[PDB]
Amino acid sequence: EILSKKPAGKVVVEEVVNIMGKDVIIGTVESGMIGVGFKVKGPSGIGGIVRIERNREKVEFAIAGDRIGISIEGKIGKVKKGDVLEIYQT
Ligand SMILES: [Cl-]
Ligand SMILES: [Cl-]
Repeated sequence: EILSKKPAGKVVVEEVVNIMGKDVIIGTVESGMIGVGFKVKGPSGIGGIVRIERNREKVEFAIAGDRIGISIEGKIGKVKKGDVLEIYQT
């Protein structure tokens, strides 16, 4: 469940791949910011950010303009290239 009203950040999806059951999203933070543990509001589900990578490095958070890879726990539904995902700190 998402307990906040406004997103901490938004991510535009560049590529989506499913690998051994987990959704990995490649994309760029469009605004605000995201951190490990934040929640992803998808089309039909809410996911948790479990890991973020930027330039092949593990990072705890990312901000607008960062291009990143994201691992999500939870089934969030069908995400496609071009989707903009809302990310909530709680
Ligand atoms: Cl592209
Ligand atoms: Cl921005």
